[PDB]
Amino acid sequence: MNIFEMLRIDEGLRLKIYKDTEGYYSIGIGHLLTKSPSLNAAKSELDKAIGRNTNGVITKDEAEKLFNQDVDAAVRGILRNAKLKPVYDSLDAVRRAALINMVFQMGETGVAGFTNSLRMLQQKRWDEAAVNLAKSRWYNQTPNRAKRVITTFRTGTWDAYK
Ligand SMILES: [Cl-]
Ligand SMILES: [Cl-]
Repeated sequence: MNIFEMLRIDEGLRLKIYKDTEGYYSIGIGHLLTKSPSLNAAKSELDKAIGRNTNGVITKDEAEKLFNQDVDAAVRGILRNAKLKPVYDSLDAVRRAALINMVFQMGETGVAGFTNSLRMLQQKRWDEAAVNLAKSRWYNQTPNRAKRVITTFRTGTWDAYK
């Protein structure tokens, strides 16, 4: 298992524009296009990102390409973020993938916000962090996904994805 396979299970893959869990326009493997409620605003963003008139549909390749860009961006954002980096640096490889999954889903800013959980993680207080992470809108809205990620932080194994 690795980050790519992990996110691929969490996000799925769709080749046509779709509404995500929050009702926003997305495509491929969890690639947000736009938060605007306009399908045309979506299509526009889509063509701009692929560099062709897609008309709302992309290939498997195109999707994987956006995915690769998106994972790269998450990692680099973590590395760039004063609050996140130190947490990342402190973790093991499995747990680093769980942090990346969160940043991919919610954004760097959204995650940097989990102050208390972040601190618990840096301290390696696993069971505490897990409890704290569960008290969040994130867990209430996407509970199955959140449980997978939390179990991952809890254990340092990939069992939730097995
Ligand atoms: Cl892009
Ligand atoms: Cl879920």
